[PDB]
Amino acid sequence: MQVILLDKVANLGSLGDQVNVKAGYARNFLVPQGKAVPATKKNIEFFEARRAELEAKLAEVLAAANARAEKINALETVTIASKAGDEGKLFGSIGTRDIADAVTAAGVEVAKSEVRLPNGVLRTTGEHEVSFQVHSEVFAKVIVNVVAE
Amino acid sequence: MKKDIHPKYEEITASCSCGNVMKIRSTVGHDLNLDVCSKCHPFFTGKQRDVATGGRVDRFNKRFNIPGSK
RNA sequence: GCUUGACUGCGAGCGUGACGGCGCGAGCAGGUGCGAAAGCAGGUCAUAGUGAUCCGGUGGUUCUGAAUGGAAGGGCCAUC
RNA sequence: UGAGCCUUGAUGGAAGUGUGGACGCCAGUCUGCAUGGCUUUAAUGUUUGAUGUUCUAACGUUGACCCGUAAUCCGGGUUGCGGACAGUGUCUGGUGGGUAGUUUGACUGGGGCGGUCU
RNA sequence: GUUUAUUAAAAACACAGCACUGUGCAAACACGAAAGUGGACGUAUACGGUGUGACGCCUGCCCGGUGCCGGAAGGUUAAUU
RNA sequence: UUUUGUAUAAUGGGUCAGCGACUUAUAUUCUGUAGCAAGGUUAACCGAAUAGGGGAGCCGAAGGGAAACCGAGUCUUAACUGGGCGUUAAGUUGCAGGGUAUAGACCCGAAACCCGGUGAUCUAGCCAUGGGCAGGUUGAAGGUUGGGUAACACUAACUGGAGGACCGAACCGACUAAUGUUGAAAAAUUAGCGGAUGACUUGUGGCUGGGGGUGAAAGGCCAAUCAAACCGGGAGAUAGCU
RNA sequence: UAAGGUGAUAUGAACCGUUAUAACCGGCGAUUUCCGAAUGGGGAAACCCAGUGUGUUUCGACACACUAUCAUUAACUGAAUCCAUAGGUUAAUGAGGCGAACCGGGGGAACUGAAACAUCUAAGUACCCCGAGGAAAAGAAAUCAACCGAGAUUCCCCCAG
Ligand SMILES: [Mg+2]
Ligand SMILES: [Mg+2]
Ligand SMILES: [Mg+2]
Ligand SMILES: [Mg+2]
Ligand SMILES: [Mg+2]
Ligand SMILES: [Mg+2]
Ligand SMILES: [Mg+2]
Ligand SMILES: [Mg+2]
Ligand SMILES: [Mg+2]
Ligand SMILES: [Mg+2]
Ligand SMILES: [Mg+2]
Ligand SMILES: [Mg+2]
Ligand SMILES: [Mg+2]
Ligand SMILES: [Mg+2]
Ligand SMILES: [Mg+2]
Ligand SMILES: [Mg+2]
Ligand SMILES: [Mg+2]
Ligand SMILES: [Mg+2]
Ligand SMILES: [Mg+2]
Ligand SMILES: [Mg+2]
Ligand SMILES: [Mg+2]
Ligand SMILES: [Mg+2]
Ligand SMILES: [Mg+2]
Repeated sequence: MQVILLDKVANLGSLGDQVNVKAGYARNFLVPQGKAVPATKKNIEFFEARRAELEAKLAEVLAAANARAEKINALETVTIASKAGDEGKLFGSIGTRDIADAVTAAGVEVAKSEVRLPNGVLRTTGEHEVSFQVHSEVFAKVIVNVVAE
Repeated sequence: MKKDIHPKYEEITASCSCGNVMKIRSTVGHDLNLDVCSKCHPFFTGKQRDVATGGRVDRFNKRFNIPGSK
């Protein structure tokens, strides 16, 4: 019931809660890989000396990662036919690759771990919407289209 | 059997009823594993309760600086 | 008719039991009731109507109460 | 969907014509709006107990793949499916001749049946 | 066909057949403190347990009692707070 | 010996020789005896070891009451009476003995329970790998051909060769009778008897362990042992019985 | 140390010795087949089979010597995955097995007694398992006392049946 997120995530706390927090929730998730917390003397005081060099992120880091929706929007139509066929269906697999890999059709590269589409995409050919989800802080927009060959 | 961080138990006892049973009791605690070390990453210790809660006030590191050293 | 002796505290001396125990009992002390009074009353005419101990329950008491003052608990008396 | 605090409500700018919700011992008043000169109790915040939803991240995997490795074991990794379930430990109600330890009297014209044990 | 080696060879055990019941596979069930193994490198035309005992014609009435199967609204009810 | 009672035809002993059963430890109490005496006596230990030293302590000279408490008195009761228990009983420490207590407690003896090991060279199942079955019989399914059907079925022969099939040696087993019964033999011999291509029979080796195994089931088998194996231990179990 | 002496059941044969390296006794060594923790692998124990090195070599060979497994450290190699680990190799240390009892500890009966039997007893005994020493164990108060004080543990006699 005592942690220090600092990196708020829907939790009733930001910059790290100094008062009664959740427990057992962090033992395996929050703390690991997520936002380490131990609100125990040692780690506590160490949070005070902070966090300009660590806060400069929301100003600087956010910027070095927010231009996403701006760097990639006017993009030329993504022309990656997904083997449209089968009397009106397709052959190509539309999931993670063609979505992201649709950018290095000229050079630029991305990470397949940023896609935003709950349901898998129906193997169509229409205006495959691709809401690029680089980071929670910033979302982008991409598209995908299938053609006949 | 383990609960490594802390000793363990598995000591016997007699489970009396209404007056008396000269029977025997024993095996306790439990297990679990997969503990993420802030350092590289998790080796799965099979601690148990009183062992798991111990890794908290303590460390994860000192809680391991023994199962190695000694 | 009037009442509460179906009293409380003791008991000379006896009877009867292997024992535990059981029974009879004049007389004494404090207070009673009935009788003018002598006096009678310590449950029923008598003999069956019963359960030892332990573990406890309830009330009473400065008996005791583990450093001391209390208390819990123990004793003692009454009773389940 | 209950309940605790308790947050906002109904009992305990100067006249007239009107509209709505309120309840009745009933003949009535309550109460917003134009022109006109603390408790009984409801909603939101919540804290917390319930069922039920979904998620991954503990946990399972006697699915697949990769190494250790010219292993069917095991471990690590990736991936899938399951998922706070399952299962385990402590505690607890069932059930429990599956097993175990025992009890199941005496008198008596043998014993047993019957009868009797003060 | 089997059985009491050493007093019983049988009408007893078994049998093929029949029926009930359980088991969705990490199966039920069994050995095992566990890991693991058998069942089975099988998967309901399969595997287990119970009873009947080729075959023929059949197998009637009772669900009160006990057991088992379903329900689980209401009553009673453990730890726990 | 045991009995009311035994020459008893109730028990025990063929005979001889040797061995064979009230002990031992500490505690408690009586008796005798010795020491000392309202006092008696030390324990461990020390030690110029049976001395001497050591009196921690144990017992007695006071008892009554549940106790506080009082005290040759004290409890009882409100009682100052009576009644209960006490009050001019010498104890104490050794030694030897009678008894008791805790112990194996005079000696011998169970059927059993518990703990840990040894056993599947017998036997019961099962696993792996090998072997055996003289001879004679019956003669299914399938097929060839003739017939026959529009085509089949159906049939006739011939071929064919099945079967927990038939008869019968080996082999396996045990229904009957005699003999044996201090046997040739701790289950057999003799004459018959059942199965004998099968749920058959057998060699070698392996796997199941005792409350456990295996079991076509008899509580059968698990080394001449089985309603819980053998060996060692708890163990001198316990034995109101002989 | 010494006149004898070559162990015993039996001499006997062949011998060694008397001065001081003959015996015989004591110390330190040398050797010490095969099996056995058995350790190179296997194995019905005292047997079977190999790898890698060696010397003498009439230069095939004989035997010899090393090579078990774990743990600590060292260095070198090193996966899925850059790293890093996992793993691997080598080497030096060390362990391993026996062992009578006492000792610490983990597990733990029943007969028996209670004149039956469940609480209770027997007894934490028997036993089985692990470990260590010459003793082990315990040990310098979060001890006790009772308003005075004592002063770690241990063992002995009392307190007391
Ligand atoms: Mg009368
Ligand atoms: Mg029974
Ligand atoms: Mg018994
Ligand atoms: Mg009788
Ligand atoms: Mg037959
Ligand atoms: Mg027989
Ligand atoms: Mg017979
Ligand atoms: Mg039948
Ligand atoms: Mg007689
Ligand atoms: Mg005679
Ligand atoms: Mg004699
Ligand atoms: Mg008197
Ligand atoms: Mg035949
Ligand atoms: Mg005869
Ligand atoms: Mg014959
Ligand atoms: Mg025949
Ligand atoms: Mg054999
Ligand atoms: Mg036998
Ligand atoms: Mg004994
Ligand atoms: Mg005996
Ligand atoms: Mg060797
Ligand atoms: Mg070897
Ligand atoms: Mg008894």
